[PDB]
Amino acid sequence: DRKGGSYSQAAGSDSAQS
Amino acid sequence: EIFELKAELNSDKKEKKKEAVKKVIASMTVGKDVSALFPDVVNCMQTDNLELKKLVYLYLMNYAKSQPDMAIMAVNTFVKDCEDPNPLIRALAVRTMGCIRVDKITEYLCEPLRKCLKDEDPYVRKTAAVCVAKLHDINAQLVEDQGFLDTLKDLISDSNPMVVANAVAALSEIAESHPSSNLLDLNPQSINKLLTALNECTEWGQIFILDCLANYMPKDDREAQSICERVTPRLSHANSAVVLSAVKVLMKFMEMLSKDLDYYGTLLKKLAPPLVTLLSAEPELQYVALRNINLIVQKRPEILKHEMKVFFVKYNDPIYVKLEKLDIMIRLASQANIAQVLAELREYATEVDVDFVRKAVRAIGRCAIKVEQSAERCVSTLLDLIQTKVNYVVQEAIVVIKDIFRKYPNKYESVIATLCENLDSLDEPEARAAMIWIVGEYAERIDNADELLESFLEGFHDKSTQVQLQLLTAIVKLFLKKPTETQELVQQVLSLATQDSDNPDLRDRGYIYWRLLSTDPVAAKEVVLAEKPLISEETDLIEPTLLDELICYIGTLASVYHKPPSAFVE
Amino acid sequence: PIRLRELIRTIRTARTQAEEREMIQKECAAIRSSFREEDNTYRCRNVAKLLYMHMLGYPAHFGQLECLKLIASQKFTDKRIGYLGAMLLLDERQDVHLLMTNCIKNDLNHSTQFVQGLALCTLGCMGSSEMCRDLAGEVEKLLKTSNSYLRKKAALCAVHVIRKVPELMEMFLPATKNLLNEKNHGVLHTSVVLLTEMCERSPDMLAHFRKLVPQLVRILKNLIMSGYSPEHDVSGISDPFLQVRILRLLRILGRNDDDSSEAMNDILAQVATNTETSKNVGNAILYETVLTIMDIKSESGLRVLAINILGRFLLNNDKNIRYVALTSLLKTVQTDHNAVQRHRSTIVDCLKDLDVSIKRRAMELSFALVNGNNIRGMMKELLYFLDSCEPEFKADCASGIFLAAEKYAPSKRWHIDTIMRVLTTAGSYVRDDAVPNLIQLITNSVEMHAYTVQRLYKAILGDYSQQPLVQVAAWCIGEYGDLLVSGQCEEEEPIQVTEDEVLDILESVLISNMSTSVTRGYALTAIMKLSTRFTCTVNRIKKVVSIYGSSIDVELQQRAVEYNALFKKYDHMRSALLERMPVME
Amino acid sequence: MIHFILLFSRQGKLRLQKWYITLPDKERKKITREIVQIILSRGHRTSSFVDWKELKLVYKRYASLYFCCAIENQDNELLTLEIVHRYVELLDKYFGNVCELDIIFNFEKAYFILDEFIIGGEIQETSKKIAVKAIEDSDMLQ
Amino acid sequence: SASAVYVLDLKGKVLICRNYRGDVDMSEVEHFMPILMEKEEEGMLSPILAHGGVRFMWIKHNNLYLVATSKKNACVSLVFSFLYKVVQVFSEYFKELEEESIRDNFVIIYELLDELMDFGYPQTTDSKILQEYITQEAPRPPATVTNAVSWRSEGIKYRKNEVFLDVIEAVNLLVSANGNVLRSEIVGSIKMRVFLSGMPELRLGLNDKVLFDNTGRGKSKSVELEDVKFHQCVRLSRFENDRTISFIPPDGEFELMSYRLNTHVKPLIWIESVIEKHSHSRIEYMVKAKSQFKRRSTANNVEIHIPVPNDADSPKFKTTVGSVKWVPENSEIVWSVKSFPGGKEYLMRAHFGLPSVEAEDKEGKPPISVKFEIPYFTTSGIQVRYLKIIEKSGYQALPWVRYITQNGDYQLRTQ
Amino acid sequence: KGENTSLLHP
Repeated sequence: DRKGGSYSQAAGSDSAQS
Repeated sequence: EIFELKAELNSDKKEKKKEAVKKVIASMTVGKDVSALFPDVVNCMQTDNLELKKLVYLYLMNYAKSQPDMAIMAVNTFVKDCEDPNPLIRALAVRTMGCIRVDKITEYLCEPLRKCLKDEDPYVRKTAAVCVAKLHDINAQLVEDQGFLDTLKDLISDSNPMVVANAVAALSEIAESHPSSNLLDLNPQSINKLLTALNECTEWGQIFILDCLANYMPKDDREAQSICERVTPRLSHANSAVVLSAVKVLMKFMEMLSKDLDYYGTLLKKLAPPLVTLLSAEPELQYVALRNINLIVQKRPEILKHEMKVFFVKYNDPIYVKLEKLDIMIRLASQANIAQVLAELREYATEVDVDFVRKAVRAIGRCAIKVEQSAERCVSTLLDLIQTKVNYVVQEAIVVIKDIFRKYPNKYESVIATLCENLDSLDEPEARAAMIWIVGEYAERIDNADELLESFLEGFHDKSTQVQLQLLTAIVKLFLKKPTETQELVQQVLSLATQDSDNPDLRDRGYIYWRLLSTDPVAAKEVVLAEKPLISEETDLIEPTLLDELICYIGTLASVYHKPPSAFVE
Repeated sequence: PIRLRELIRTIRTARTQAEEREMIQKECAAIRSSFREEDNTYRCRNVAKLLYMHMLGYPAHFGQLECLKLIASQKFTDKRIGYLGAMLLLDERQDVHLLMTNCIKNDLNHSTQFVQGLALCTLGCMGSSEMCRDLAGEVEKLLKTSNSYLRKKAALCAVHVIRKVPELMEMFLPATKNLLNEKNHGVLHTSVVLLTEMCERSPDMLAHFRKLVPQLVRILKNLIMSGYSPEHDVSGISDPFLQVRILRLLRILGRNDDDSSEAMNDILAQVATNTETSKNVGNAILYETVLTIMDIKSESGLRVLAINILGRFLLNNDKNIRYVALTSLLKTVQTDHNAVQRHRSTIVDCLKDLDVSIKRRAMELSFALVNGNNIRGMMKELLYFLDSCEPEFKADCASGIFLAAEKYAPSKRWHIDTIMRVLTTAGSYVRDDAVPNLIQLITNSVEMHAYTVQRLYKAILGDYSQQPLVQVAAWCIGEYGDLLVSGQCEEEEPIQVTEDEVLDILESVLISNMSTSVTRGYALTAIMKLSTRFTCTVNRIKKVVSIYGSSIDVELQQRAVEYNALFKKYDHMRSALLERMPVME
Repeated sequence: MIHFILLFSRQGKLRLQKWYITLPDKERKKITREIVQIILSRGHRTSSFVDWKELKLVYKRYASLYFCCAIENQDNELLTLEIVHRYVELLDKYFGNVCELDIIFNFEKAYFILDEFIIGGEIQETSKKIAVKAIEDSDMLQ
Repeated sequence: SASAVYVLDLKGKVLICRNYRGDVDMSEVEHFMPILMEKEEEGMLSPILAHGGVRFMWIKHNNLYLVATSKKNACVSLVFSFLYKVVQVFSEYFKELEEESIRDNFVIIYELLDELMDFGYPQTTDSKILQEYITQEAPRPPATVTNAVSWRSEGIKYRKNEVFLDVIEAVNLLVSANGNVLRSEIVGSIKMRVFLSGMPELRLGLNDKVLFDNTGRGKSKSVELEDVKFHQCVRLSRFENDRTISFIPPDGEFELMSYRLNTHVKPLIWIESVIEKHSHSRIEYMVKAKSQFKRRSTANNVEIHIPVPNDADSPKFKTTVGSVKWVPENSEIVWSVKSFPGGKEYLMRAHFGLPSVEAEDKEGKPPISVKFEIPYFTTSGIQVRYLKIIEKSGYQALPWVRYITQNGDYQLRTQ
Repeated sequence: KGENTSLLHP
């Protein structure tokens, strides 16, 4: 773990925007 | 020491030569005159090691002016190094050639400069442009004879966009010192080419690219609109200098822009976020941002109409930053944020900075004078400051009250009683003269004006010239208004200022007052106690000619100093 | 209990100013926490740390009660710490020494000699107006003691009380009677100092103190004869402080009497030739003897010897010796003024000396040596010195030149020319207070006005940034507009004054940014007076006055409004109040 | 008498301070700063005599730490220098090879010696051995 | 257009200087120290000095003043930017900013200074580019500087493509003594530590209010940043055209975007301060802190600094949650809290005496500031949509990012 | 250093 918010996975783009 | 260093330098050992060079560099950095060893290091100059070559070049540059005669044994080495296959070596040689302040050294370096002008390496091209600019600065005639202007101009329309920006900066610097004859101005195709390479230029090259547009004057709305559209993306750059240059370019272009067109409105809307971002820069750049905002405030004051919260001086803000914030708030003060300004002034009046307190008091007084809707609020704030029991605060409040009385004394009769007994024992000439003038002009709501003036008449003959004149004027006004209780006071004042007063102006004023009193006391009311016209306050806005000139000169030393560029350079 | 040495080492270990301030704040917080508990064991270390912090520039307001508590303690170290705190952080304006009066009174009768001496020294160093009133009786009681180590302390306390309270010297007249036979050098020096202080405070004791002149002469002769002594013999001079005190008493004793000077004439003559000025002590003794001879009604031979000694010391290359010689010459300016004229070359050379103090002394000597015959000759030297003087001496040189011109000016025309040259060259170095004096001098002189008016007009159109010169020119124009321009009512031949350049210059000065509100007022007054003084430029100044009536300054706006009202409603009465001001000394 | 006597180092650090005239703390600090600036901005051929504020500002430092005196214009200048030399010799005798480091550590001892030597700006101990003996006796008390 | 840039010291000694134009003599640096001393003693000291016709602009560094003397009316902003770039390069190359490294790396320092700028015009400013050509422990200049892409070095190879993002939030609240917040602005910080193979071009996508409105999705929680500053690698053309955040990520930690907008929400921590200070008798500290943040968010390492009296001594603390320590150097008591869950209410009761002697001069009323830092909290509500990582070779990236909320200019005006 | 040196060197 790490202080200041755990790292989270990010997407590649907005899949709902086509 | 010196002998051992010379012996080590005159040896054939590379490690010993490197150690001697390092010792000489350390001595020079520590403050040791190593110029006497420059001729010894001249022989140990052509070395294969790049580290030793850089140190030798630095020593020659630092020992070139000191020993110009000994610098004549380096032209061959510079010529040999100018053709080095390594681009770093060629760039270092080009930089050293232009950094040598030798009149006879640059003459023999014209051929290497011409050879390196067409260097294919972008770093080599930038070094050649820098060397050409340095030679032109040192010898404009030599640069003109070498014909480097054509090469510099053609460098802009080439590849190596950082090299193009370096060449453009060099050409601008040459033209900056030029007398404006044969300028390097370009047509709209040149501006478009620079804008195309603006997005590919580096942070340093962006400033150079934007500097060229600052001199070009747009002539068409379409060209101005295109320039504004191109410079709009520059406002989203992390570089503070690049953002400032873009803002200056936009302000310059707005001079020919049409207010009817929506381009001006869009530029004004997009400029506020840029100003807010710049206001939160580093403390060193905070003063520059404040100066730029003040310079552009007089041009487009409606751009930052709603920018008032950011103008507040932070607790940890520097004294210069606090002063700039106070000046911005005073220039941006409005009736909409009048309450916020008054609250900030009251909060700013509780600080421990005497200069800061005086500046806050002056800003509050200026805001009260400029906006008559807050005259009551300003009077209440001044009364609270006086009641705070602060000597400097009391003096500032007295000065503000005196200024307001001369500006808006129609409804200032409600503070005479409060100011009548307000710890008048202060001997400050600025506050004492203001109080005396207020008492003399407002000697109607105070029934003890003669008694109050009696205490100030003990040392009238030795108080001050301005203080004595103010006291005499107040006594004359009291005698003209109510001479029953001041008949003897007027005579005493005339005797003190006429016989015991050796001041020329004060003596003349006393004689004139005595003559007026002895000629027609009734006429003195219409002559001395006359209704003065409206006081013409000094406008803080700069002249329109200076404002237009200051718009082009954005980010320079003149903007911070608020002086013309020709009035600050030596 | 942090020791003072540990605090000093910690302070020396700190490099940053902020770090040093933080360490000092932590130490002060620790000291305050220790004091708040009424700690008395490690009070000495806390007191030493607080004294070091106060000397370093740290606040010590909270450390005031601790010193008072330690003063009333019993430990010798604690008593010394309290005395040091009272002497350092305790003063008359502090107001915390009022409670220390009881402690001093209790310690005044203490049997211990170190405690009593420390208390006396603290009282002398921190003498107050009210402390001496309640402690005057105690000081006089100890003045009659036979303790040699305490006689000097009692004399110092009495002298401090007399200096702080001159009305309390009446109680010390019989205490010091019959005290010229003290064998100890310190006791005799203290008695001599007390007698000198009593004589200087009031002249009533001069006659009573003048009877002991033979005793002082005998003591000085005995000290001179006993030139060898392990104690007080430094650099070959035995009891140099005692000799200096004796010389000062002789100079101040019988300064206006012949009997006192005659009695000490032999002693002064012996000292002037039996003393060697090779060392600093000998030079100081010789200078003191010369000063005493000059300040007293000494013989012609004594004055000649003093003049020769001063001349010899003037040629000395030592900076201190040169400064002492210059000070002696300045002091002996009125006395032996004719003999001081032989050092005119030395005085002139001292102005170019590379010593600021030496240059100032030479300038002062030159200013004091200016007479009614060398004033004209010295005027060129003074002007050259002012032109090529230091920035701190240019104003002083200009003031001295103006004073010499006003006091011993050879002629009004020459004095006027010198004043004009000083104003033109002084620029911003001319004092503003000297402007009223120059105006009064110009008003008093009524014979040279056309040339002076022309010179002022010429110097005003060239430059206007000089506040004193500008004010003087404006005053001269206002006083003699009728004489500066002759026949300027209408168009005439091209002359220096055309009746229009003066108005333009006045308007430029009034509207110029180089106005301090004093020169602007003088210019406005001159313009108003020129309405009746000058009849050529009329109907034009009224518009300027009306426009100038709305000035930002309250006084300037009121003056402009009054001028406009007078021009618009009292045109016929303008000349009724434009009479020339009276001229008085 | 001596209005104020202060010992200051060459770098500006003050090692001693003894003022016989009651002045405000801010005023005293300003006066000390001005005196340090004048001494720090003075050459070696200035005669060691300065007439600042009508006071005989005599500066004469025999080492890195310098000393200053402020006396009225009523006595000879050589007397102040002689007194300063005598005080320096007495301090050296009392301590022994006095250095800058020892002065900071011996601030209390130096202050006590100065108080026992001169009180109120006037000379109190003309002799050199009697004052040393008295100082030693006072120190031995505890 | 500074004539010469030099590095000074705390004692006025110049650690290192390098003339660029030669129009300003090196002896003018000596007069800079007396001018600075006079300005500080009179309050007229400014970073941009002026020695006659030559201006000596100086910046206060960690141990020395970065004095950059200039002669003509050069670009002050450009000089400041060059000084900041030089400071950043020195910090990257040397971890310590003091006299220890100034005289220890002079051989490489001189080369770096020479390569950085020539004739007063900076040329090299990339830390990685400078380290690839100038080292303290030489080949031809890299083609990255000559090429257009000077912020993404080509040819980088890594075993794994992992990028660590950091959603840094700065909560600045300016609460006046009357209890009303005057300046309440939150400045975003999108810093990503990209460590992959090659030179991928990041395609930034987030829940931006402007982007949502343009795409027609302006109905959900969208972050409306008043001021958004892109990084050097970020292309301004795409952002101006359609808000497309397309740029080459840097090799390492870099700041891509930094949001900056005003905050109209209640403060995360509500602090009520009571000053029951007696007249030279005692002092009362009625400090009550209320957590306005969500209960699911905990403020880690919260340090609410309460300025205590300058001369106060013997203080007693009566608190409920969180240890209170009085630092004599800071002259204040900081309400240090290890973990502060949202909605927590901490009450403190300070009690200390005061000296009998009153202070000679006033000390002022410094504002009370807290050092709360609650991570994993998104107060602004801006959610990142996706990060378009595209490489010519083709690889699967696994970017990571963490949202951190801290207290910035959260100062509360004292009573 | 220069501080350990004797004030009078005696």
